[PDB]
Amino acid sequence: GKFMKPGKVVLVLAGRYSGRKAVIVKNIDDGTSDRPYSHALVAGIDRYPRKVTAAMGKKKIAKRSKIKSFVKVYNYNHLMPTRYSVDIPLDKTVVNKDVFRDPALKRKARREAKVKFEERYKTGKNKWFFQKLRF
Amino acid sequence: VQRLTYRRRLSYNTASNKTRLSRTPGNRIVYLYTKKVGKAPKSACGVCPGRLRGVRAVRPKVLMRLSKTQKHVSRAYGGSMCAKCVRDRIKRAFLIEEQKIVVKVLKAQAQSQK
Amino acid sequence: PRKIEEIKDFLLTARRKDAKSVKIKKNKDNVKFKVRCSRYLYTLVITDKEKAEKLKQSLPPGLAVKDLK
Amino acid sequence: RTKKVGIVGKYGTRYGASLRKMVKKIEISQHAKYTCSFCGKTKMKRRAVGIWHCGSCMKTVAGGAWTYNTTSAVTVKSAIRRLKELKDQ
RNA sequence: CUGGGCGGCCGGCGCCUAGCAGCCGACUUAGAACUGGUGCGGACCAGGGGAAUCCGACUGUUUAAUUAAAACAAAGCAUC
RNA sequence: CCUCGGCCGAUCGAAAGGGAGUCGGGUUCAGAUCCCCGAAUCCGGAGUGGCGGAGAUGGGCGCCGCGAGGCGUCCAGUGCGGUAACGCGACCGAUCCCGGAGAAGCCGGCGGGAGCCUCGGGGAGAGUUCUCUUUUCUUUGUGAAGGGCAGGGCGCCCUGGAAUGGGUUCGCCCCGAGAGAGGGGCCCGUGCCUUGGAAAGCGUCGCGGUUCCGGCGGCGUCCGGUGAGCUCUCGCUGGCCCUUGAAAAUCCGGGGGAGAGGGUGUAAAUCUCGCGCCGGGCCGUACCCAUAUCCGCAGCAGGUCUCCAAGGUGAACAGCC
Ligand SMILES: [Zn+2]
Repeated sequence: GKFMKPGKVVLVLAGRYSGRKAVIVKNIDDGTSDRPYSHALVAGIDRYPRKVTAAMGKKKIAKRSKIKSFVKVYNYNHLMPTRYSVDIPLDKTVVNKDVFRDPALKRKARREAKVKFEERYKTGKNKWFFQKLRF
Repeated sequence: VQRLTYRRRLSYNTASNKTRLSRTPGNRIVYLYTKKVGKAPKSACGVCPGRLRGVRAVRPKVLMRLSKTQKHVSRAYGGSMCAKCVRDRIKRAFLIEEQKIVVKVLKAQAQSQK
Repeated sequence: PRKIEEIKDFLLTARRKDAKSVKIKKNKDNVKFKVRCSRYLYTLVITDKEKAEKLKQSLPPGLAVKDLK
Repeated sequence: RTKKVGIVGKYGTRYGASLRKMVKKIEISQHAKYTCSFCGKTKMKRRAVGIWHCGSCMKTVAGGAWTYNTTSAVTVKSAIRRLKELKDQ
């Protein structure tokens, strides 16, 4: 049945973040009056962390383990669903559709998705989500 | 009717002697020598016949006095590949890597069970 | 030549140390204030004579002023 | 418009009847548009001798001089498949 | 080309429907009457034609300064 | 001293191939896109930052402050918008790798733009007036480089799902590999308006000084319509080829991420954004270009490569005026 549920990892097919990996926060299979197509609010990685080896120092590893994030709404036709799924508890009250009318709130949603991703990255789980797709 | 003369010593209708007609504030018609028509970049894919979008069609040596935003599109492979083939390589890269994991798991499971 | 559409911008251009002269021209419909700089001649077109006389008084001191009469 | 000359009416009387008849068959096949086996659209034209192009999927195929597929090519492809299958099984 | 029940429009109240009204526009074609001392593609421009024979198939080329041809080349045919 | 590193080899070869960047007005006895006036532009340099702007100035925990707004601590920050096509003034990054532009035949047919011709009026001057003709003739601008808007093109995107097939061209041609319909995006913009710009140029009517003052002044430089018209140019789309119609300098974009920067300052590395400062050396340049400046013994009916190209007749760059 349906598979565009929250938590799924998607590949962005078009735009600035073409080729970047994101996660579906909210899904709207029907058409909202604002946009009559099926769409989803996603949070993704703009700048992936750099690879870290045992030879690097702690300060270098910390500086290379930094993530830049993006929050967007996408047409389903511009997403490629992936079998992989990532369960990060993104705060729904900060990552919303309303985040786009206000620049200040957009910074809040970007910072929250940033902070959560860094925590998940350091723990070593979801290794695929934090690698950059080579295309 | 006023007739025209070349303003330069090249008397031949070559590709670098092309001119157009301009009316001066002195109410005279003179020749103005025109630049060659530039072409926008062709996609690196090799299959798309059309030119790239969002890039100025200028002669190559003038390209170095433009800003970077006039020479690219904000996207991976921006001013060198089209959007359609960039989309296809994202999906082609992902789907082939998915098949490789499946093949490796299938051969590992088959080896373990045999 | 550059066309400036704001009085505030014109005063900034006039007070540039690059600026050399201000040439005022009166036409049938407008008055044009032209400031000659190193690279561009900046022109300001004003269609109100009341604002035109104000601009003459507020022109920076020392800068050469020529009336094209 | 014509009774029998067809496409070689452009040559008038300028060559033999038999030479015009032989080139009639070849000129029909060399200027025909075939159905592309890759996209299914009938746009497979000839660029040059042995070069055939599809104007929809932009695929270029090495083919015959005047026809898209030579009979020698079809026999060889079928024979190579038989020889490959005998090697495998 | 425009239109269709001081300036608008909330409205049933209108129905453009054998395409009607107004405005605008250039280039031709065909037909007819009249008319000249039958003269009129009035100058200019501008293929004589038909019946056959010989050679070369055709287009092309050639002895600049006496030979433009039936000579040479040519596609096609064949041989090594 | 390590690391990287193929010159797939010096060098010569085009005043018609490629090749950044200038155009109006005036001026000579003879120069001129070269001199003067004016308005621009390309390339190179700026180290010791030339000035701005960007990067880049947020959030959490508290305290004081009536509250605003400040004090301490902690954590960010190599920009941002659009579903997309892509957009915005910048928006770090080496070796290495990929790509683009330079860089492509001939013919045909359509369409856009300009110049020229044409038609109807309005000005200024002139010709004819024996009779007519409100007539006939001349003239009736806005360079480059910026900004905006038409206009042309698009195998660029989003919604959506078409047979009773539809869309559509002069011809074609197009569509479940996404038609028609609607809404967007991009490129070119030699056209129009605008800065340049009327101060200049031209026409006409007058007033000066003296051989020249770019003298001075008044008025004007207007409103429209047409077209398979001719030429140039920009596009789209076809035909032909056992013919497939250069190369290299040079410039750009992308992939990757070795590196660099600063700990919260009002800051750093960095910036293809705006303005400001300095320079561009050498050689050619007069004139004829041919029934008289060249070759043919000559001012020789010969020969010698190109560019622009009005009215009438008429198929015409024919012939005739
Ligand atoms: Zn095909």
